[PDB]
Amino acid sequence: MASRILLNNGAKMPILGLGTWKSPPGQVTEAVKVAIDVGYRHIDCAHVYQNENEVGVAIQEKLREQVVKREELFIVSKLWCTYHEKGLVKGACQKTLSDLKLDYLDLYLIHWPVGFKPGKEFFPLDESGNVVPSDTNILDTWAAMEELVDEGLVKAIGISNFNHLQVEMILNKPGLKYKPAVNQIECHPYLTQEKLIQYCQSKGIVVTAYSPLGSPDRPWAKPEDPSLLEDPRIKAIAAKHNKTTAQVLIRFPMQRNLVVIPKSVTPERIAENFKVFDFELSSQDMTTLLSYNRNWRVCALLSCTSHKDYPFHEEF
Ligand SMILES: NC(=O)c1ccc[n+]([C@@H]2O[C@H](COP(=O)([O-])OP(=O)(O)OC[C@H]3O[C@@H](n4cnc5c(N)ncnc54)[C@H](OP(=O)(O)O)[C@@H]3O)[C@@H](O)[C@H]2O)c1
Ligand SMILES: O=C(O)COc1cc(Cl)ccc1C(=O)NCc1cccc([N+](=O)[O-])c1
Repeated sequence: MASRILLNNGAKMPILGLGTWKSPPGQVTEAVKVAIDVGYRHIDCAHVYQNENEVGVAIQEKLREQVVKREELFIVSKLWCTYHEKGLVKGACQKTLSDLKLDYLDLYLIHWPVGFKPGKEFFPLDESGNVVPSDTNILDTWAAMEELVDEGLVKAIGISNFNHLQVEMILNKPGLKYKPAVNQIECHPYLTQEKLIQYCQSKGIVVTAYSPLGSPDRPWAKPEDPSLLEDPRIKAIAAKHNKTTAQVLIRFPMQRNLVVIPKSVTPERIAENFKVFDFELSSQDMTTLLSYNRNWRVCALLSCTSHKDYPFHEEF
């Protein structure tokens, strides 16, 4: 199976990348070094992950070591919610570039459709715990993202955690300059995203699946929560292929023509997770995994549910 997918800007995006949310700065440099050594060429980053400097250190080193050239890498980052105002977007992008020690990004995403009050805090809350919104809207933030392409800071722009009506808003914008190349969304057997994937793919937008292992390290996990990596039904599908459960969970979105971005900082797991181009899930396996859907979301904040642009009230 083809290692890259074609984007609307003519660039090719590797279908397997390394996630970096919750990769502590004291451990992520080594993770990225190892990932590049074992063949990862796509790295998913974000300013809010607070580790871009340490990602950038690893990239720089591997470039200087002659292991890879910049053109072979596909680096993604994301505009955080406190920077949706049109006047703040370029500075946010440039901070990410500076931290990553790069002169361009391959892809830059609006991280969430919701804008938050500008300031130092990533999640500005009022005294009663509601997020404080900003007076920003999706279309003006999009126009600011388009300027980043026109100035050469980023090669492609996209969105993340947008519902189909929010995607539609952008597509239907009068005077649109660039269509979104990607929508990065949560997707795994417990949240299979059939309707949103169908929508995006029909519109020429590539979908990236985040939290493909169910984000067991997410900081708001509850012990009763469903656990993909420990699901005995998925274990049994893995055993049949002499692969691990993680390997099955990464191959699954690949066979749906998705990009997938599993996270690890553990060197043996980083290597494990890349070894997914040597087997195929059967039709029955695919059907079985899709059948596990529960509409169960890792990533959703109760404190955001009143925001005008909260994405998850719509069915899709
Ligand atoms: N756009 C968005 O809003 C958004 C939201 C969430 C995630 N993302 C992106 O998607 C990436 C992936 O999602 P995620 O970080 O939520 O979680 P994930 O990739 O579903 O799961 C990562 C967890 O699985 C463990 N793990 C990794 N490989 C394993 C293996 N082979 N066997 C057993 N355990 C394994 C990791 O542990 P160790 O690391 O300790 O090895 C870590 O605890 C993120 O890092 C981020 O880049 C984007
Ligand atoms: O967002 C990610 O990539 C991963 O999740 C993170 C990461 C960090 Cl470093 C901190 C906090 C989160 C988190 O609560 N994300 C959920 C989220 C955020 C904003 C809005 C919403 N929302 O529901 O509108 C949800």
